[PDB]
This record gives sequence, C-alpha cells and structure tokens, in this order.
Amino acid sequence: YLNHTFKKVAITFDSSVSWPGNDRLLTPNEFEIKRSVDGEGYNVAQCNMTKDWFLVQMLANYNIGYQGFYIPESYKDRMYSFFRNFQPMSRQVVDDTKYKDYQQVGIIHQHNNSGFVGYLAPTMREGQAYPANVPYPLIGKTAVDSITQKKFLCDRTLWRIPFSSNFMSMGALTDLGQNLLYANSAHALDMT
Amino acid sequence: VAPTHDVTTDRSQRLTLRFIPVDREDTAYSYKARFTLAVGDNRVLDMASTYFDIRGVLDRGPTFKPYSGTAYNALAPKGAPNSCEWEQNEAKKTHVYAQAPLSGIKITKEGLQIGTADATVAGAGKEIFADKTFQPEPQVGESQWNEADATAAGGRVLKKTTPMKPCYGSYARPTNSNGGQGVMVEQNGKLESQVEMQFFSTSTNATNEVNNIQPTVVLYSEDVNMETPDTHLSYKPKMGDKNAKVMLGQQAMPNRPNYIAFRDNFIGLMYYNSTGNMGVLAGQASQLNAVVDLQDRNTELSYQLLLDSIGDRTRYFSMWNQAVDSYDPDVRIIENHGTEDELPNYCFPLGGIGITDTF
Amino acid sequence: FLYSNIALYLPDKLKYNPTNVEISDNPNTYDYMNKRVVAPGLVDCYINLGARWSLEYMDNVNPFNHHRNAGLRYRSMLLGNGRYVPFHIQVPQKFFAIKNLLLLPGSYTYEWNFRKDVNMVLQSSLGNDLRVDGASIKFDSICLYATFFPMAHNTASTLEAMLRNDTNDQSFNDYLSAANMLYPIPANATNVPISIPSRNWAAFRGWAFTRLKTKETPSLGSGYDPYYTYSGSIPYLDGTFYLNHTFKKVAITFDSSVSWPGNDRLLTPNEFEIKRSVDGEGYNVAQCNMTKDWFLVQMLANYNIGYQGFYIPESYKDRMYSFFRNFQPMSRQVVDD
Amino acid sequence: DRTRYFSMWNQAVDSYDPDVRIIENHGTEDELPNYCFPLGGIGITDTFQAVKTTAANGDQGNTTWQKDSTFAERNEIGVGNNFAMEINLNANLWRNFLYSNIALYLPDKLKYNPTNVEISDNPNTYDYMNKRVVAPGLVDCYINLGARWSLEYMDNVNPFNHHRNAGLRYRSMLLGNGRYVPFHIQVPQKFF
Amino acid sequence: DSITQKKFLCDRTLWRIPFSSNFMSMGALTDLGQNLLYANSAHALDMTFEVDPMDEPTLLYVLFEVFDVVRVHQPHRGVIETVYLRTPFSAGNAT
Amino acid sequence: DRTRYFSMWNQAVDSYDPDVRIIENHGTEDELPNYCFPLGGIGITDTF
Amino acid sequence: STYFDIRGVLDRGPTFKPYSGTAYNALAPKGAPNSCEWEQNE
Amino acid sequence: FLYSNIALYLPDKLKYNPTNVEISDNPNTYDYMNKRVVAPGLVDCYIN
Ligand SMILES: [Ca+2]
Repeated sequence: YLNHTFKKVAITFDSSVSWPGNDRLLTPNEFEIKRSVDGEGYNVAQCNMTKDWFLVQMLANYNIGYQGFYIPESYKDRMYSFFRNFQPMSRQVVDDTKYKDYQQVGIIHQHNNSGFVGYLAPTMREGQAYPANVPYPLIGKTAVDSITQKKFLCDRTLWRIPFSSNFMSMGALTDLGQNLLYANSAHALDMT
Repeated sequence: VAPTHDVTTDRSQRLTLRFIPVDREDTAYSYKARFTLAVGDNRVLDMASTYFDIRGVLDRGPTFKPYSGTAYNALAPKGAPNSCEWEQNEAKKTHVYAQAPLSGIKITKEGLQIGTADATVAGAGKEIFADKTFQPEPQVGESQWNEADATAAGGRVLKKTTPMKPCYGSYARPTNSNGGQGVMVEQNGKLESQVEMQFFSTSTNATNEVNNIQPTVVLYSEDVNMETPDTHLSYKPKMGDKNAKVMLGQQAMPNRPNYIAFRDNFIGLMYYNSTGNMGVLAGQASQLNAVVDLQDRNTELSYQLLLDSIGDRTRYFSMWNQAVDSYDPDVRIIENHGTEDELPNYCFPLGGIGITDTF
Repeated sequence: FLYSNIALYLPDKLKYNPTNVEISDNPNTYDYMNKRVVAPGLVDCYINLGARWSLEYMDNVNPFNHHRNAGLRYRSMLLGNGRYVPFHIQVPQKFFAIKNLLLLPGSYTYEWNFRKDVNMVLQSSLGNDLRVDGASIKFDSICLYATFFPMAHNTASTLEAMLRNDTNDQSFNDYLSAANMLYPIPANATNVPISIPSRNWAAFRGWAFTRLKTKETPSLGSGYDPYYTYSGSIPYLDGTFYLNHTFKKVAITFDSSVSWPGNDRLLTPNEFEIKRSVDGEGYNVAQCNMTKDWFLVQMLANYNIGYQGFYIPESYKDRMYSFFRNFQPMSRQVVDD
Repeated sequence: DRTRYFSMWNQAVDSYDPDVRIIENHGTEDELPNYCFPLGGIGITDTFQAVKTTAANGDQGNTTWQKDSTFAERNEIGVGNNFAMEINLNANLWRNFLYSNIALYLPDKLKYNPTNVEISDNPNTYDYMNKRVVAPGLVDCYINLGARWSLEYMDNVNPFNHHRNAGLRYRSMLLGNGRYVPFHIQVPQKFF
Repeated sequence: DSITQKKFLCDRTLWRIPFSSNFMSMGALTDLGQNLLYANSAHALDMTFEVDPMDEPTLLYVLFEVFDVVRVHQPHRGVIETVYLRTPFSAGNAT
Repeated sequence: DRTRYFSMWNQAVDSYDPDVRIIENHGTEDELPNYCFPLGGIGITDTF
Repeated sequence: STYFDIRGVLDRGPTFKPYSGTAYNALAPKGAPNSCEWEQNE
Repeated sequence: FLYSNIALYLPDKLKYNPTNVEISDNPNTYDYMNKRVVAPGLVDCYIN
C-alpha cells in the first residue's frame, strides 16, 4: 500500500552510462514517475504520472502499446495485475492568494449543524441554530476562486523493469542477458 | 529463449515523437490546426498509436451541482428558523424569538462574566467576561440532561435588518479570523465590530414585584451576510419581503442535482462526415488529399459499436474518458414488493423516564 | 426513494407553478425545472402494488438523462467538484480508413479542426441550453504525440520494399457500413409511406430502423446550429434508444407490384405484424404482444437460431448491444369499468 | 447456464438468498445517537420583557428600567440544551429484518394459539398459518453473535419455499397482481 | 373485477431485416445479393410504416446495410493513394 | 482464481471495501421529511 | 497429496470482540439510567 | 457510516487523550486504542 509514493529512480553501470543509453526516453539521465508542476505536460489519464512510465509498464506487463492502448483481455489481467490497481483522482479547493476574504479557521472555532449534535465528542446536542461556516461554496452564482490538484492511487502490485531491448516479453530468457558485449565480462552496479 | 538478434537497432533513435502545430486559426465556433508530420528514413510507423493532446480551461456554468441533498445544517428540522426579531405596530415595536444555549456565572453591568483569572500578588482573579467577537458560541451548552437551569445565561441573534431565512440550508462566510460570523463595517477602517449587548429579565418580574427588575439573560445582537446557494423556499406565506411574524414559518428544499461533463469518447469534439470543415492528410509532395468522406458516413455510431464488438464494455478506461451511459433497471421498471412493517419502532425521552411524580 | 427517483423526472404537462415564488418563463433554464413542482401522492406506495411493471408515462422519457448514471457520475467526478477547472486530456483518431493504416517513410501534411460550442462538447444530466447559463471554455495549446518501434534497419528496409509494391496494398472497411436516411414524422401522425425511384439493387444486405425525437437531433452540414437547444445524451451518436415499442407494422413492395416475402412464408403474407393489438387469433408468444413471426425473424437474424427450437444464446457470442439482452415483457391488472 | 432467465419457457429455478438461510450477525454501527426534534425546533419557552439598564451613576448594575419604549413584553425565549427525543436506527432495522425473514417460518410446534379470535381447526388452511403468534424473543437481535451458523430449529425446514425466492416472484409477477387472470402460454415436449 | 394489460419494452438496440431468402446469417454476403434478378436491372422501391401515435414531432431513422470499402497503396516514397467505394449509390465523378 | 474460498488450506485472500479506500459524495434524497407521532395520535386535547 | 495434521488448544485472549455494536439492551437510550437509589447529605 | 468506517482509524497523532478516566501508557495496548477518542467533525458529510 505504498508504491505510489516513489519519486524517481536512476541506474548506472561502472559510473559510466545511464542505462537506456541511446535516447530511448524523454529524460535519459533519470527515470520519472510523477511530477510537480509540468510545463511539458507529460501526465496522462488526468493523473500526474509521466506517460513514458505508463508505456513502460503496459509493455512490460502485457506487450501492449506500440500500436495504441486499450483495455487488456480479461484472462491476462490477473488478480495482482497492474491495471486492476490504478485509480487517478483529483479535486479543487479554495485558494488563499487570489481570494480576499479567505480565513484560516481551526477546528475549535467551527460550527455546522450547531444545536443538533455534540461538540468535539458524540454526546447529546447543544447550541442554537445558525448558518455554518466550514463548508465553503464551490457551485452556484457566488462561488470562490479555486486551485486544483490531483494524485493517483495504486497498491497491491509491484513496480517492475525488464532488461530488454524494447521491454517486451519475447521469451523467458531475455536477449540482452545473452549479448556477449554485456554477457561475457564483469561490471559493477549503482542505483539511486 | 528469446530471438537472438536482428530485432533492435543500436544507433540512437527516439522512442516517442512530439510535434508542434505549424498552423492554427480560430473562428466563432471552431478552430483549425495543421501539422507537418515526418516519417524518417528507415523508420516505420503505425497510425493507431497517434492521438492529440489538448489542454485548456473551462467553467461548467453556475448550475453545475453534483451532490443531492445539501450541506448547510442538514439535520435540522425543515421548519424551525434561526433566532431573529422583527418589527410590528400596535407606532412600532419589536418582537423577538431566540434561544440561549450557555449558562454563565453572574451578570455584570457590561457583559456576562464567564470565568475568573488566577489570583496573584494583589491580583485576585479579575472577573473575566465574554468577548463580543465570539465569546458566545453557537454550539456550547450544558453537558448532560439533568441541567440545573442556572440563573444566568446567554445566546445571540442578529438584527432585524438582515432578511429572515430558515436554518436548514443556511450559510454565512466567516469574517473574524478565529471563527466568528459578523459583518465588519468601516469606521476609519474595518476596526468596528458593531455588536450590541441587550439584557433581559422575566416578564412578570419586569412588570411589578417586590424588587427592581433583575435581568437573567444576555443577548448579543450582530449582523452578517446571508445566502442559501443550494436551497430554495418551498412554501411562501406572503408574496412580500420585509420579514414579519408570519414569515417565521418559511421553509425550503434543496435544488436538484446537476451532472454536466464531457460526453463519452469525446464524441463531437472533432468534425466528421460534414463537407464544411473536411480534414486533410496528404504527402507534402503535392496538394493531393487522401481523406475523402461523405455526408452519411456516420463514423461516430459505427466506431462506438465496433469498440463494443471487440471486448467487454463494463470497465471504464481513463485514458480517453471511456465509459458508457448506465441506468439502474429498477428506476425504469419497479418491483414493488412492499416492505417489512413488522414490530414497530419507538423514540424515548433522553433520560428514559417521561415524568416522575414526587411521592 | 420512489418519490425522488421517479417523481422528479415526469413529463411537464403534470407540473404547475408555485404560488408567491417568481419563476422564469423559459421552458429550458435550470431554475424552471427546479422550481416547478409536482404532487408527491401521485406516485406513492399504493401504485400497481405487486407488479414487475413500469409506469405509463415513463415509457416515453429519455432514461439515460438522469442522475443514477454511474457512468456520468464517473466522468463528472473525474473532473472534480467545481465551477471552474482546467484540463489536460487526450483524444484518439476516429476515422476508419486511416485508423490502422500502416505508414511509410516520407513527409506528410496533417490537418484537422474542432468545435467550440458548449452544447456539443458538453452533455448535462438534466438538459438545458448551456449558452444561456454561460458555461465557458478555452483551448490553450495543442501538441501532437506518437510512438515508434526500435526495429532493425535491414529488416525495416526489407519490409518497406516488400510493402511498397502495388501487388500488396492495404484494404479497409467500416464496421457498420450502412447508408443512413432520416425522415420526419409530424405531430400526432401515424402513417408514413416512403418511396425510392427505380435503381439497381446489386449487393444489398437489409435494413435497420429506429425512431428519434426531433428535438434531440442536431442537423448535419452546418458547422453550428444557432437554433439548437438540448444537452443530454444524443441517440444519433450514443446508441441509446427507447421508441421501439412505437413500431406497429411495416410492408415492402417492389415496382408497387410484389410483396417482398413473396410466396407463403409467414402468417401474414403481406407485412411484418410486429405487435398485434387485442385480437383473438392467438398469434403472440412469451406473454408479450409480439407476433411469433417477428420474434422468430429477430432470433434467426441475430443468432441463426429458430429452426431447431429455442434456447438461450451464448454469453460470449452475445453482447451488450444485443436484441435478447434488452428485451422485457410485462403484464398488469387494472380496474374494470 | 441456469442463472439467466427466459420468459416463454418459464426459465427460472427457485433460489434462496444465502444469508437468509445462514446468518452472519455482526451488529451495527451505533456510535451516534439519532435525535428527532419538535416541528418548531425549540420546544418550550417562557415569556420575557426587554429591560434597558439604568444610568447607574452608582451601585445600579443590574438596576434597570423597563425598555417598553421599543419592545413588546410578550417575548418568547428558551434556555438550556434544547428538548428533543432519542432513537437508535440500524439496530432496529436489523432486528425487524431478522424477526420477519427468519421468525415467521419457525417449526409450528413452538408457536402457541392466539386469544379472542377464531383460528381454523384444519392445520393447513391459510388462515391457520396467518393466525398463530410466535414469540420474537427467540430470534432476538443478540442471537449467537459473531457466529457463522444455521438455526438447527430452522434446519429440516424446507428453505426453498419462502417469500424471497426470485424465481417464484418472477413466475408470479409474470401474471400480474390479481385474481381473475387469463393466460396465453406455450409448453415444450419434454420426453427424451 | 377487472381487465388485463400486457406490454413490453426493448431498448438500446435496433431491429433488423436481412436480405436473405431465409432470414439467416449464412455469410457476410447474401445469396440474393448475388442472384441475377436483383442484380441486372433497376427496380422501384416502396415501403409502408404504421406506428403508435405521439405528440411532439419525431423522426424515422433508416439504415441500409451495404459494403463500404477502401483500397490504399503507396507507389514510391512519400506518396499515398486512396480509392474508396460505396456499393449502390454514388461518389466523385465518372466523367 | 483467488476470489473464492476454501476451508481446506484456510484459503481466503483478504481484501477491502472499494468505497472505503476512496469515498464518494452525492448527499442523498430527502425531499420528503419523516415524522413520529403520539402512540394514540392526538395527544393534547381539551374537555368539551 | 502429503500434508501435515496438527490438533491443539488455543486461547484468543481477553481482548477479543468479534461483532460491532453491543449486545445488552441494544435499544436502550444512550444515557438513560436504570432503577437506582443513592445517598446524600441532609 | 462515515464516522465509524473512516474516523475510527485515523493516525494516533490527530486524536487526543480522554479526561477524567483511567488510561494505559503503552501506545499499542488494546485499551489504549479503545479509550482514545477523536472529534467526529473531521469526516462529516460536509466534506469533500
Ligand atoms: Ca408558561
């Protein structure tokens, strides 16, 4: 229940080369899963996840994406399947800057449905009727200037990366694992 | 084992390409754009993996309203209105309806004294009173049901200037920093919090008795802004404004939900089948269009059916807002079994005994 | 539950103004729908009690325009809950002939255009002219993305050489592949004759047909209809329909001289008796009012089933947009008089 | 498949709800007391008169004159936590559903005769079933709590016949709410 | 005493009338569509619709299932060549 | 599949409610109020 | 086929509670006392 | 539904100590969790 919390990963062999090598990724130096404010706008499905990561995962799990995307077939999508555990969410709340009458209001000084419910604990009611003050307006003819933020939710699956030429699953034993240029000598590993 | 080789190149080559619109124009109702794509030497491409990326701003109008019900004092009964007061002739007097939730200690010449300070060296706990701003709140009260009915107590209602509104579906924006609703008028600045304290005593003891009249209630009259952005009145006693005694019965009901949004599959976002704004795809060698279409090729419905025909539909996909229109079947056709009206339910007094009778 | 869900969506000829409340005269604005009132006790628990049955009026209302639409809730909530939002969306390429076309090296000009009208771009749960309620929109920028496949240069060149030869081109067809013509039915009409002048009939396949509401169908050709006011689901472009029960009977003729089924093939050698009224030849089946002939026709035409009895079709072969999945017969008892 | 239904053959097998035959009782969520209120909200009130405090140039704090200058003396005011009545909600629904849908079919040998009424001597007459009274306390809400279990009293009873079988309800409603009904059926030859 | 009323409802679909001689989906092309008689001349067409009454103006939507196809070829570098065809009606020009 | 159970190996995979992970908000439908009444029905009364 | 068989005793502990809500005068008003009597001064 | 199913699992740091009752000291004891209380205002229906 944490895999959504990762920020970014980097690889290298012998302090020499970024793993993708040739410019196969929009940011060859480092991987990129989710971003803060993004001028380019690489996030898709309304989430904040860089598209290339979506492509990587889709390929690495179901060999789908080089010719477009669509819902995977049922049987391939198992219980611990990536796609069964993807939930993009978003909301919009009240800005402080662009609005003038904004007021930071701690819980102690807040009242809604007063006179019909307990105060800071579930006991018998108390108070007099009064219009509330917490739930800010976000509709209608008198709403307030706002700001929108979004995140995604994933859990009960694993982030994975195949050591393939083009990330597909072209057999159990991979190809780069055979290549005598990178499968007949020794090297060291560093990750961040 | 995987295939050995002759699948992947080794000279560098991008895995994804982005292109800028060379040409863009806009009209009254629609806008046109044109790009110059380039499939390079020894590079091959399938069209299915191309789309368009669009970003922008929108407002769903004021009428947008997702939730049913309402979220401003929902639990309250639909009848009881807020504490208030109004004018009425016999040449003009005031009538007041109000409820005071909090019991203090003892009244003073200026304002109810809540607690005392800590006594110190010549500092014997100066009598600490309220604080108009908000000292009196709108939720405090005696904890348990066996209330002792203390001899002093307060509350608050605003002036007759503000129009009367039912408690249900009522909101007011905070103005004081620490959670107190009240109109801040200007007096060489916003410094003024025009709150007026009023004192009240029992009517018969205020008429004539063996003592000078003795207040036991303190009220704080103030003024705020009001609105009910989600509810509208259901029954109006009179057809006029200027709250009177009758208008204490006005009640309201919430407004219906509104669920506007982007139709499925962005249908209609792009022109098709219309000889007006016919799209173009061609080789740059010459102006020779490849895409020719007619007025009847209803690609929309066809593509919808086809997209259905190749797999399941129930799951929704957020890549392109892929989700079909749904409706519960019970709505269209009801199966009115009835109910289970067996052994009935009851409500009981909060202490559990209605009224005892000293014996 | 009953009162809310049903009563708040009834035809407007059972709604009257509320006293002492100002109400706009416009028959479309949101406030007009909200403020108009209707009597609860009309539909209370004493109604048809005991009947897998549906109310008479509701048969001819557009059900999908509603608030139970889990899909509509999904889409709108995706956006969020506000009067103002920016967006960051993608759009796929529709047209069939170039949908899966396989491209080849070159330099190609691409060009398209999009609508800005709120009504088409938007689709409300209730239904009101957005152009009155001032819904706003603006497109900031547009970029074009595409993906590739890191192939092998030798292999790619060989594939290109094997592709460009005019012996092996690419071929495509539309999945529907039908001609579509719409005709008007005036108010309270019942009879429509339709004619087609003599022409060749090579390679034809058959007919489909349904009924639509003139108010809820935008016109073709024009880049924008000033006189268009509706913002619910659009059956001509959504696949939702309800007027099927309205069809009663249909007959075919060639050269005004021969009935198409020709010799003795059905009970009626003259036309497709879809649903017979109250008549006593015992010609409908399955406790509905649909004649055996039409039911058999549809069953065969969808599954090649019927000459070997009947049964349930197969789930995988069947689909959401099928005949059999969406067919409900019902019956009820009512006071004699 | 047998789950799906077909009209013309009366395609429906009798099915019984799973949880009805086997109860998994878990209580409810009862941390907030439910409160009903007077139609005018504030129940009772006392009569009060406005009182404008004296000038009080000395020792006249509470000393006050009648403010009848601008106020009617018939004011209504309440003091204290407002009157209201209490109730639980979910426990009551749970009890009602239990009592009906399980109790009403106990073995007859445990429900005695009613009083001041007429119950048919014949055991099988409908009135007989409709007339015996069965004590709800046997199947009260707190029965075998936290126990996936079946009531051995109910065991040998035939749970197929009930008032929650979708198949029977379907085959009933197919012929509408009534008493004098015609019908237009067909039947298939069943010999192998 | 009372009477009886039976109705039905079947939405989210469109009815079909195949152009076979047996109303059977034998193949993607009807045998009749390959029969000479309806293939070697021209013939007039007429249809009659009778429907339940309704108040507001409505529309009748008619679909003729046909073959619509397109063939696309590339002769050389940077050239795209397209030829469409609808079966029974018209397109473009025939000089 | 793992969505069914089996006593033999204590076999059942834990899960959670969908709506708990992400809640939804539509309010409810409450136009008709709800009323309690006195057990008799008229309670108050006045000699006549 | 092969699998182990284990039989034994266990005590869940005094901090077990399998059901939500409560099972003693469920419909009792959340504050109502019962029949009682108590001491007090003169 | 909201109060129970959400509120009664918030992190400890947002729920204070009770008053005028006994309470344990180990932050993992069952009685610690039960006897901790938290304001029902943070997840009432008047939210998101
Ligand atoms: Ca009195």
